[PDB]
Amino acid sequence: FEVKKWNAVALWAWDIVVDNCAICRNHIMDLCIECQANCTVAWGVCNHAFHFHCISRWLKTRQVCPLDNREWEFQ
Amino acid sequence: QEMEQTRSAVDEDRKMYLQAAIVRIMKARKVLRHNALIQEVISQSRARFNPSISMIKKCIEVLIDKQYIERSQASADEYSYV
Amino acid sequence: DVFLMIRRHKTTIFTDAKESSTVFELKRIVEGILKRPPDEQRLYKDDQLLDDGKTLGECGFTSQTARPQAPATVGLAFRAFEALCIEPFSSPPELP
Amino acid sequence: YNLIHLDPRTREGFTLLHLAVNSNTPVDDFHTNDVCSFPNALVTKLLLDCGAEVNAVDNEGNSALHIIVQYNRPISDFLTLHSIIISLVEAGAHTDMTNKQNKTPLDKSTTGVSEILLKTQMKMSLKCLAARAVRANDINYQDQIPRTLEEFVGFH
Amino acid sequence: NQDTVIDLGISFQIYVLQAGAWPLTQAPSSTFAIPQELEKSVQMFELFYSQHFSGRKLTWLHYLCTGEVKMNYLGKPYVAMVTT
Amino acid sequence: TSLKPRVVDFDETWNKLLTTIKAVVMLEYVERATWNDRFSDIYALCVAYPEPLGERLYTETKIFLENHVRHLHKRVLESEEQVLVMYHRYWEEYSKGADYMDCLYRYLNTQFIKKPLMEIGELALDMWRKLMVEPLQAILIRM
Amino acid sequence: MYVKLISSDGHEFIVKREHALTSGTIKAMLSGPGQFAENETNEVNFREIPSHVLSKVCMYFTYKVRYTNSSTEIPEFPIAPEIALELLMAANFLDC
Ligand SMILES: [Zn+2]
Ligand SMILES: [Zn+2]
Ligand SMILES: [Zn+2]
Repeated sequence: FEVKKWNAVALWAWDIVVDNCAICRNHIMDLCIECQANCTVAWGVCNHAFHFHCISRWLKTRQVCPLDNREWEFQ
Repeated sequence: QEMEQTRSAVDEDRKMYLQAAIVRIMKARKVLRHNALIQEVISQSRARFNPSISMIKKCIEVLIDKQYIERSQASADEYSYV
Repeated sequence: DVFLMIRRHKTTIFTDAKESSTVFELKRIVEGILKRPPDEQRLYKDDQLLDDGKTLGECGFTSQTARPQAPATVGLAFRAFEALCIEPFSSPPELP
Repeated sequence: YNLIHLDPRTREGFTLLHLAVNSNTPVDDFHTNDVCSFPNALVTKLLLDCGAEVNAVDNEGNSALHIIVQYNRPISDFLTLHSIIISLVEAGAHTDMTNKQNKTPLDKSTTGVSEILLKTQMKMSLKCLAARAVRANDINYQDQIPRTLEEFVGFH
Repeated sequence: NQDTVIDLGISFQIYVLQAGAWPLTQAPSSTFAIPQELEKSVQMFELFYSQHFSGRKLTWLHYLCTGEVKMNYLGKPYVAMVTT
Repeated sequence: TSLKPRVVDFDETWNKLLTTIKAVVMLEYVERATWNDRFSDIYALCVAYPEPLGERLYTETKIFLENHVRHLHKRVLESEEQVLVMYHRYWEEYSKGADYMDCLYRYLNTQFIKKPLMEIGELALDMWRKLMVEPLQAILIRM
Repeated sequence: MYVKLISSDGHEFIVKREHALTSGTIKAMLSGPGQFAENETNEVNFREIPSHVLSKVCMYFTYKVRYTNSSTEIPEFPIAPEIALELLMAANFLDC
């Protein structure tokens, strides 16, 4: 079997391994909810990248990753 | 089913936008009463959805758990940040 | 994929081949690019002959061994088989 | 073009394009702090297609690419970081240069995203690999290579 | 423009779409394998997209793309086209 | 020998190069071994110690092209009846010759000319423009 | 489709034409009267570079043709300490 002519659709996205800041549920290109009206990105050892303000507030609350039970560590 | 999925995605985006609006207003004011904050949130989001008061109060209740907005020690009507 | 440096005296040949293939394909490639009948090509990989039907992945060199950077040497000979007289490369000039 | 062909270098050696790709470029605290943000993807491209030497060297040794790949806001400012690295590389930047500390732009890349973008745009050549092997092995190349290639080993 | 002559065996027309702009997503967990007769085309387009529009990853949507088929066993009654 | 920068005699190497580039730009036959040897000659001329003979090679090539285009121009003017056919034939020959010259002089174009000046293919086309068509522009246009 | 690369020390390295067109000098040598050799072999006579450096640049032709997309990672190219400064001039001459 073979295909004489084909039509396809592709959803291009940035090659970054992290997609969204899972605190404010905002994309990382724009600013955090605290930061929309008036920012850097904080990574983690567990490949968890979130907004700097969101990470600061979260670590002010507790030293637990928002997704899994791991101790938060800077980069 | 897809219509219901879209009408629930609009609710989720509505909740996120309400939380963002509450945080922005409480960072532009740093203190507001409940009766004024609800009206300010409604007035800010009018080009988009008209938000039901239950949704704004649920968002302002769940932002307390995230400590973005906190109730002042004088009364629960007053609001502040931390 | 597996990359090979098939040597025959001076005439050195760089050939890509697949692991899931036989030395039949290798012989056909070398006779096509050497203009020789496809029966006198006798490979002498590490001085030991190999069967004409067995796959070259089982012959001793794998994909992780005969990488493009350093292809595995496969000596060659033709019927007059001829003695293996693979000439070595030029001597590098002493030390850095 | 008239300015960029005067080779305007600051006191640290930054040419007019090192600053346009530098995060630590002084923007005035007055109303220029809003509109004028550096690094700028449009200023860099304008300088590049107006004739800027993309392989210009800082007095520290860093090229125009050793500075953009040190950018400390990669994911927040991807569009600026992406478009500058695209502009430099396809505008003639040599993505293997070593500064006076003998560090490639990948070595002087304090960011995983910058490393990914540069490795996507890094075109390999045997001249670069051979020059890297000559420099790393401390081979005395003076008076044994083309004079134009002495510089090529020099920035490796 | 490539060095070797590329025999796609296809008239490849694609719609490259922004991930965040379009309301589309890879919600199904289907592990659909790309057909081998057009896997060459998809690999060539992956290479082209990496070459020109670098820094971007492609998440192909296999349930919104259609194409014609060849009926070499059904009896060759003209042609037909369905989705992948 | 090897690719180490030698001290080459410009006269003999340039005479050999003159022979091969005359036979190239005239679309005559040169041995493939000779062509691959004059790549080495070009490299040696563009690298040699104590002074890189790149600018001298460029100037000598420009002078040879000027003389060749002037010779073609004089022959074409001599053939006044078939000026048009002669221009077409010698333009085909000189276009292929300029292409093969930009191929043979790739080291000059990539290492000396681009690092100002103009490449040998561009130089040959410019010499043809300024010495073959521009002088006898009126004859070509009228015919 | 298979070009021959004769070295200075006699050695004749046969590599694919697509492989050996990644070097500007070989692309120029096969563009012109050098293409008029035919015989399907399209040989080039490198009277300058010795056998080991020509072997290394042929292995680099293979290495670059293989790892040109760089989907995940390109493994290091093993330049010997003695072969460098002689492969550097070779890679400059060939414009690799
Ligand atoms: Zn922020
Ligand atoms: Zn956030
Ligand atoms: Zn985590």
